[PDB]
Amino acid sequence: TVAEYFRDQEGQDVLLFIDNIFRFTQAGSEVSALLGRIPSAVGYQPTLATDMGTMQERITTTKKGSITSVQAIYVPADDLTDPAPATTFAHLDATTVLSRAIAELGIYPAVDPLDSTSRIMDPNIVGSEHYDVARGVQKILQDYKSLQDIIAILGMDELSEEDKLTVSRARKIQRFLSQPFQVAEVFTGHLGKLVPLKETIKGFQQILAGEYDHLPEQAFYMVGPIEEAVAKADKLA
Amino acid sequence: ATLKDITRRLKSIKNIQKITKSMKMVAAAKYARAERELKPARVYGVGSLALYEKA
Repeated sequence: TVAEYFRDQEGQDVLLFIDNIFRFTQAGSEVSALLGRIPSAVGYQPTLATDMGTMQERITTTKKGSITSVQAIYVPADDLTDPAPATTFAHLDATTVLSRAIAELGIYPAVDPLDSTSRIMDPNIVGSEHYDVARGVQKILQDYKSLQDIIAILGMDELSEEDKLTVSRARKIQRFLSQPFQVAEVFTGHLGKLVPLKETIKGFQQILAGEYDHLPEQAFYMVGPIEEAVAKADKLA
Repeated sequence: ATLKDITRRLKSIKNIQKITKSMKMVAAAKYARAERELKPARVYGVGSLALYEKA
């Protein structure tokens, strides 16, 4: 209700942080029983969809401003078939699925890359340089997963070699996404390094170009733009 | 375990099953090739030592 004021009235491009809608929904669900109502499967509140719907639809970009909605969604057991997230997606425009695995892979940004998506992306919209780089990236990495399966047989420095190159690249790529945090001296120690966009697209595009195919692999970890990663290799040796 | 876990497992096992199986024929083929290769060869190596023997 407040934000709608600003949006329409104050025009504002609202950034709306919600942490977490999940708790709302959950709150709804909690009551559901006690509202006498049936809850739902997965415990929910039967009305969940509208609850959401009305809400999600409550907010938008009119031609009376925009509420840009940064909505934290706790995802229990990161289980997303977990009806709530399952629904959520419809109301999402860009889905950011943060991957605990990746987090575990030490990465910060710890994201789930392939599931942090926007159905939106396009070689038009984002330009193909963007798009394509991404599709290539998305591709290779998923394929790399296929390769993990190989590696399980074949080992830390033994495979089929082109494929090895790409593996290694994937290993760089991974690292290249890793990015410091100014806030988090506590998580990073580092201080944030921001990458202005082109430098990113290029960043990977270049990696894709394999221009560092002789550069160290984790000379990509916790960086800002790609140069600095190159720089970083030197800093080692 | 929860079905996932099972699958997860399974997933791989199946994979394995393939992979190994794959590797099985792949190997078998190689192997087969090698098998072929043995005929003159057989002789050839057998031959190779074939005399520090008599003499």
